[PDB]
Amino acid sequence: QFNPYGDNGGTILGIAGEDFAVLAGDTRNITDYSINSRYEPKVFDCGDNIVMSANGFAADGDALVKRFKNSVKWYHFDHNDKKLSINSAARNIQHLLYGKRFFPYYVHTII
Amino acid sequence: MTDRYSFSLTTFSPSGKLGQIDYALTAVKQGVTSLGIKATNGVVIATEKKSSSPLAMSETLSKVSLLTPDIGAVYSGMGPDYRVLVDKSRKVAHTSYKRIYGEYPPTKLLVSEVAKIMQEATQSGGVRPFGVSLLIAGHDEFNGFSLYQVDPSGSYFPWKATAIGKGSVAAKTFLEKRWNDELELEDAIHIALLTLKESVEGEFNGDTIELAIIGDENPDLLGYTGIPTDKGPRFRKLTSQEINDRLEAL
Amino acid sequence: TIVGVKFNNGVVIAADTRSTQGPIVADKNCAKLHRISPKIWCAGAGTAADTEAVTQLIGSNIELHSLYTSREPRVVSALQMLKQHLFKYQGHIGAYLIVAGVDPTGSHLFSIHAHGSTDVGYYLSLGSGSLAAMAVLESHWKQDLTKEEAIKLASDAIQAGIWNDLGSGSNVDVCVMEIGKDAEYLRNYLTPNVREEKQKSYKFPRGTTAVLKESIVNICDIQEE
Amino acid sequence: GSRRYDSRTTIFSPEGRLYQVEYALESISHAGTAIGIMASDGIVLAAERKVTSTLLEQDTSTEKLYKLNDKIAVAVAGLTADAEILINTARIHAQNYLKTYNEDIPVEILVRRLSDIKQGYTQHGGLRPFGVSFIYAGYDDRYGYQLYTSNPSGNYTGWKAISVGANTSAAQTLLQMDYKDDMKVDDAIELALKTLSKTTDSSALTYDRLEFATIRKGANDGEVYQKIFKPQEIKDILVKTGIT
Amino acid sequence: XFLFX
Amino acid sequence: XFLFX
Amino acid sequence: NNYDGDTVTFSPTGRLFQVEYALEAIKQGSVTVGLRSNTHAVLVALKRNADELSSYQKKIIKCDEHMGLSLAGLAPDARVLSNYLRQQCNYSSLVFNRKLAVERAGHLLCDKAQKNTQSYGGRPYGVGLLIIGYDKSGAHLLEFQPSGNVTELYGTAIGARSQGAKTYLERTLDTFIKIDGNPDELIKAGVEAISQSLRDESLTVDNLSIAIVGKDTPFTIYDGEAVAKYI
Amino acid sequence: SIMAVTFKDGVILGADSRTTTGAYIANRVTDKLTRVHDKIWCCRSGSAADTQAIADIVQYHLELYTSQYGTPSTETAASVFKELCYENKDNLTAGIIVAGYDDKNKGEVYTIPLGGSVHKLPYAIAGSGSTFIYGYCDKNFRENMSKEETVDFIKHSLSQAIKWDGSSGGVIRMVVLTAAGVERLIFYPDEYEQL
Amino acid sequence: GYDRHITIFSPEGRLYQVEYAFKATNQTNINSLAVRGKDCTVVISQKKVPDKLLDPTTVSYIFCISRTIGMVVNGPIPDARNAALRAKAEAAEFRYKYGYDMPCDVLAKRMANLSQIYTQRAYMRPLGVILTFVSVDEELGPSIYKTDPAGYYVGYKATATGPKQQEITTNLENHFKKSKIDHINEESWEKVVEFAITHMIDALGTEFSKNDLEVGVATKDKFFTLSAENIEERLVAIAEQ
Amino acid sequence: DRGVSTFSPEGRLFQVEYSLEAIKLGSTAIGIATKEGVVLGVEKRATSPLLESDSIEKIVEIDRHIGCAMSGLTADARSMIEHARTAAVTHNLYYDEDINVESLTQSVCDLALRFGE
Amino acid sequence: TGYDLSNSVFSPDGRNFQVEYAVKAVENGTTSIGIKCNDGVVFAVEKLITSKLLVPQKNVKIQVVDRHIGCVYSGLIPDGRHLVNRGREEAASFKKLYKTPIPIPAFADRLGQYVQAHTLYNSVRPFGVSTIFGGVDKNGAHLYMLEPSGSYWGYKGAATGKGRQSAKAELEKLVDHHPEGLSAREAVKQAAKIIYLAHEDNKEKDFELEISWCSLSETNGLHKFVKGDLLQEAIDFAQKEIN
Ligand SMILES: [Cl-]
Ligand SMILES: [Cl-]
Ligand SMILES: [Mg+2]
Ligand SMILES: [Mg+2]
Repeated sequence: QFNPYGDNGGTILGIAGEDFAVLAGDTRNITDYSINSRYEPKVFDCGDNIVMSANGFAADGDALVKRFKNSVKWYHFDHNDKKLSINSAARNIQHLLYGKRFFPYYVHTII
Repeated sequence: MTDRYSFSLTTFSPSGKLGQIDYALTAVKQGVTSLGIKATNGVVIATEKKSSSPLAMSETLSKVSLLTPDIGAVYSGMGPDYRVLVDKSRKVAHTSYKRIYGEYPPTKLLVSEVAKIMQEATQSGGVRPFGVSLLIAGHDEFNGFSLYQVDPSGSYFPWKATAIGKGSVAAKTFLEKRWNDELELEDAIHIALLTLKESVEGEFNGDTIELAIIGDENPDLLGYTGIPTDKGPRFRKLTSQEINDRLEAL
Repeated sequence: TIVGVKFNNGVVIAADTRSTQGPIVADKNCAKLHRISPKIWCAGAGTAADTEAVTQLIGSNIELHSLYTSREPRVVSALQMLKQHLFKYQGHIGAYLIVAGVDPTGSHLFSIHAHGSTDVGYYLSLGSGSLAAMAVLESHWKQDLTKEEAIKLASDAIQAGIWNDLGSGSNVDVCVMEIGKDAEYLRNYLTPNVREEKQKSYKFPRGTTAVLKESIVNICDIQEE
Repeated sequence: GSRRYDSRTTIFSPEGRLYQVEYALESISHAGTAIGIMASDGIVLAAERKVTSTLLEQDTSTEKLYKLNDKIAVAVAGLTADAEILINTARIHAQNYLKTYNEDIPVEILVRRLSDIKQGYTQHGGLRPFGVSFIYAGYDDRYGYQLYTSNPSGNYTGWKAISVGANTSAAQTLLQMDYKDDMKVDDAIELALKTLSKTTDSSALTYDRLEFATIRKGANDGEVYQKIFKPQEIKDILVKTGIT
Repeated sequence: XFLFX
Repeated sequence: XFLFX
Repeated sequence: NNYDGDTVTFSPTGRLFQVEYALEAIKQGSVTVGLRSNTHAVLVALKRNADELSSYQKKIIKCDEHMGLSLAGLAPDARVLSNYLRQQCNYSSLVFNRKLAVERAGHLLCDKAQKNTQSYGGRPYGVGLLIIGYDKSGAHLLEFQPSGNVTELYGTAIGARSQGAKTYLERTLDTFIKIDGNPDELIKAGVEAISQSLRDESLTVDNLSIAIVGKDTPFTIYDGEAVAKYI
Repeated sequence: SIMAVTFKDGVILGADSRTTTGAYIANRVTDKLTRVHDKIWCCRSGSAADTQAIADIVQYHLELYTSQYGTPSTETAASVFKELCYENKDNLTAGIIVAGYDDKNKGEVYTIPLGGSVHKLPYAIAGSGSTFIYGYCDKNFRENMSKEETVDFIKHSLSQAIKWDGSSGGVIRMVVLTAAGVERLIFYPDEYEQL
Repeated sequence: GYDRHITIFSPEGRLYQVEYAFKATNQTNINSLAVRGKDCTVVISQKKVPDKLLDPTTVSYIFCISRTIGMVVNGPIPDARNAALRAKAEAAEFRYKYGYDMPCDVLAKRMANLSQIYTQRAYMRPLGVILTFVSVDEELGPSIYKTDPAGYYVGYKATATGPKQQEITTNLENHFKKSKIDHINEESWEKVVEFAITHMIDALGTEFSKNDLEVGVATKDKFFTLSAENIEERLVAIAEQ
Repeated sequence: DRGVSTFSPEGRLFQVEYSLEAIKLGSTAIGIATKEGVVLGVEKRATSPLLESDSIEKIVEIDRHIGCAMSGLTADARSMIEHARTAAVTHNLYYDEDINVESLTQSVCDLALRFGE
Repeated sequence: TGYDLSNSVFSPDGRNFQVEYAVKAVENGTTSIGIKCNDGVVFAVEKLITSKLLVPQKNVKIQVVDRHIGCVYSGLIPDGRHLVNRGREEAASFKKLYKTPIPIPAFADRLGQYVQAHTLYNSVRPFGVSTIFGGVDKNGAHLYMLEPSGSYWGYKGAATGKGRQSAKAELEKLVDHHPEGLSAREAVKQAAKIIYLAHEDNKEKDFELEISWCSLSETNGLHKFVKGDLLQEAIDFAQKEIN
């Protein structure tokens, strides 16, 4: 049968400081025992001082990051350019993820 | 696009008249004369083949139509309206009866279905009533021979004999004097021809007259043998020759 | 077992008269020859309900088509309407039919399988007894058969099915469709399997059965007065 | 567009009346008179066929009195075709109720449904109302013998005796005069015919111009019989009551 | 089940 | 089954 | 007269009166100016208050980082059309990783307006738009009419007394087109243009609304003390 | 076993006449060469029901095309076949060779495997029996052959396909498509077996 | 007076929009004629190219509906092409469903039923065209069936349509009163076309060049139209006797 | 008659201009904004002394941070209030915060011109 | 009366007055022409310069359909764009099913049927454009002109808009003086002249010339705009002929 999911490997790490935060990820993209890329960025600036990474199935991760980036754009349009707080971003991403509850995004998301 | 006429085009006037039904009946009045007579052992329906042009082949235009093997129909009024009603009548005889009960509907119930189609064109959105009155002759095992009239309103009445269209008022008077309950089918045909001659101006022969009977079963018209219970259709359209034979004994 | 055989001036279809529930014979005198139109008949094999339903539906639509066009129906019409219907249902309507008839075009013989595949032949056979029947047809068929020869060949092919197939049995039904003639339907053309007299009458003496209760059933409507 | 040609069949007048309902009632006032009389031991339905002919087959004719089930009948006043649409709907509802509850439908429930359909045609859809007034004659084991009427408005009311169609004003005055509560079916038959005989626009009341029906417990023991009178039976009851 | 030549 | 060169 | 009941009816001289009436709503609207050089494109809008207690109705809407418009007429209609542009700009970015060309944005607005002029039941849009943008072929200014007609211009003005500003720009054409790599001077020319459409009232700090887009300048709106520099 | 071969004067379609259910020959005189237009024909392999249903729709589409735009190209016929076969690939088992004669383009052959892909080829073979004659056909096919040479090439080719394939057999049917018109050929076992 | 704008009955029991649709029929000012031979059906129509800038090859009111059925239209070209496309679609669909070529009279009935619907349904207007269908039917032989905006249709021994139809009709009527047969007793279609053109010339009292006429011919198993040069050969034969 | 979405020769929507006349007949409502808060006041205008005035609800809560006063055909406001409350709560569900007063107002005003045939 | 208030209503004449009113909108528009040459077609249009503020060569009026069909129209410009959008859908669906690019006569009827459909109902308005279109197919060059009624014919030369009578007269001369035919490069020069001559009916405001062509020899049967030197050469020829 056709399997809609894959594993692109990689690892992401988020650490929060007192007046700063870091989001790190390896730049390696793999399929089975093959290396797809030695430099494929996995951690993105999404605007409003928010960094996001969706790690697992690369296709689902790319799609989710796009939808959230789009979500930030329409927040500005519909709310007089209000800065999107990290708590508001987090709640928005939950609704993005749960939307596909019965066809999940096979990704681990850290912002 | 889309049909944006979702509203009735037939409404009640302050006088309680449904204009479009009255105007439809006026169209039927302008129409060529047709009649039906019921005998003890059959029914006859007849009308004039009013040919629009002598170049036109009047045989190709059928005013008298088979609905089922035992039911025939004739009209007065708008021919196109009649043709589409015959198509709908033939189909509804199958979909609403024969495909359920495995037999053809009795005369009164097929009439009831035609009546329903005409009532809907009297109330449904963005349509005008049908501009025809039908005479429907038929036989069925339990009701025997019967003759029905159907009007644009969807109302229907059973008749011993009647006439519709141009010269109906005169024709109905003529039939009242001649009709008795002891008429054989041949007697009814003779009276039908006498009555129809009064309303016809020009040529009066088998080529200008359309006549059909509901009578005895015609095993010669069934198309197959081997099943005793299937004895063939009771509807028969008289030929040009068969009409001319009875015009010599007129 | 159902066969169709083309002859000089027409076509003849035959069938056996057995319907089965698993290994049990439900009807000893079934009617597998169906009238689609007065001069278009077809023999059906497979799911008994499906063959009756599919012939009655197309037979109805063919009658309406005939009235609409003022023309006697054609076999190719019944054939086209049957195959498009059966194809729509991807074989789930298990109707295997041999469609024969005479029309203004001439005499025709077709077979149609449940998945909507049609084929043309001078001799066809369908059903479980098709191989027994086709064995006889392949042995005795020739070009330019007479009416009498085609009936003989058709009924012999059914007999082959009756004797040698457990799915086929009882009598032989025939329908002859000759050009410019009324189709003659010969119900129980042969009766090769008539049951012998029983050794004993099993008619019981009256009062043999123990009865708990008795009552009159009212089948009449509500009465007057 | 299409707005230009819309009659707007479902609007109020400045006086707060429904134009089409009022005009439909005007139509019904020209229809043959139908009378219902409810007695202690049954119900009578009498109705006048509109100017008939000598060549109308009467014994196979039905324009006024229709059977809804074994326990309920209706007398019609208005467009016969419109009535038959509603009658078939009512016949189906009766059988739906029987299928669901395994009991014959109570008379009012059937009446309310038919009345609710008529109401709908006055409030939405932009279609003309049904040009029909019904007299419902029915029996159930809650209220016993019942007479109702419904009109194109979808309003329905219960009655001991009622008329619909032509000369209701005159008919209702005659019924209100001669009707008593302890009245029996045989008496109610006589009243119904005497009322039509006086209100009729025809020269004389004859068998060939009438449809007649009784709902009696005059059925062997604890059950109800519907009797749609044959032409010869209407002729006999006309001689018996002494009108011919 | 059904009836099934 | 199904007919099938 | 008899032919203005709906948008589906032509007049005997082949005019669409419902569209012409929609065009009238724009003339009643407050003045807005548009002009561009080769490097930058500027919108200047006179905002209208209801009274002294009321705010000044916003005239300029951002559609993307590289595109936006000013409105004159029914503000709700500008919201519907600007939302549609935002979506079309957005679709272009997501599907084709491509910033929507200003010319193609015009073509899309035109076709959306047209459908409302040929179908029964609907009505024309009651607003005019000045679309500015910087794409792969440089600076652009568009004028939208709810008839569906969209026009590419060096400069223009729409709304009440717009003819005054339009005449000034027609004289200054050769000067302001050459104002390359100087955003402040291009805005000055836009403020001096809209000034030709003023009567009685003058440009105050909460009255004036300016927007700019250019080579290394995202579409940004200036209101309040941010435009005090140009008064 | 089905094949279409382009030669100098036009194209020739060839096929066997055997229809099977398991190991039983349901029809031994099948006509697998079918008309979708006067000079556009196709060879049917795979499901009998599917190929008949597809062929019937394509004939409808080209009849309506002709009414409006005149005689369709062989490329156009191939495209309509492809459209049905590709868009319904999940539910269809149909391997079709499309062969036609234009006066402008002359003889053209298009093959449509299961996927619904299209391949324009000088000649084409398809069906279960085709596998056994890949070697033979590749070694023996030349471009711009004569009619007699092309009939021999097809007769010898299908003769081998029938010999080795249980699913192929009966008579060899052929249809010749040239400017001259449409010719039907039949070759019986006694003829092609002794080759 | 909105009973004149849509297809509802007038107090006289008339449909004015149907009557006015009949008047649109003559807007082109073109006259058509149809006759039957032994083996063929011929249809001729006047061709008028008033503008020199027009490509005369594209100016036609004769349509090839199916291989067997031809259709000539009397009325504006937009409605003519509407009717043509529909008839082409209906003919193709019929062949697919019922497995034989749609007969001429059956297509005529179908297009007449569609026309009837426009006279009963308000939102649809009648087409301002009269459709003349011609074929050599495999059952009925040479066939002429004509449809109008009322939804009326009938068979014809011969027929004529357009402003001067009555003049052509009486001319044909007079011929069939002499011969006492329902067709042109002629073997070749070439001579049946010559008869058609000759009797149109006599009826209209006008001479024709090759570019003034448009001819359609139905034989067994094909309907086709004649080129200017095919008509020129026909006109030469008429003049030479 | 004439379209519901029709423009007048002056370029105004007839039905909108007519609705503004309905609002003029409505009971008075006043709002005053300060740096310490926003006050909302209404005239109740009971049609009879038997009408229990406290049941007259022309000031309505949308969320904890947004109030609303109405004037005109007050029955029409019920669905507008319903939409406003749904919008305020829905935004809090999606973004875990209070919705801006301007955004809430904009949401209500998007219903306004959703009328036609 | 009232027969002219609703589309699809027949007048007692048998006329659709709403379609005749649409023609008035077309007559009001700028002049557009088409010329059928030896191996292709040329399209030209008059663009009125309302103001100096109009960016020269930017407001393009002529539209391509598929890659081989040119479309120009006079009247309500938006109605023309709507018709071309439909044409592009019809051309796309045809190529999708039949593979070959849509023939010009086939494409003509697709527009024809669509425009005619907007005369069948009162719920829609007729098109306020006459459309001149054509190109090169397998059977050669085709030029068509399509009216609000849905009426279209093939043309040797076509003109519509305010200067149509003037244009038609100039086209009629070319047909008479060139029976053997006109070359693609000649047709471009002549197109320029005819627009300049037809500008006398719009003489108040100065204008901008816009030409396009599809030629089997000059453009490989693809639709291209006339630009740079070849456009200036045609303007120079036109300017010389009026003086
Ligand atoms: Cl096959
Ligand atoms: Cl039909
Ligand atoms: Mg083998
Ligand atoms: Mg109409």
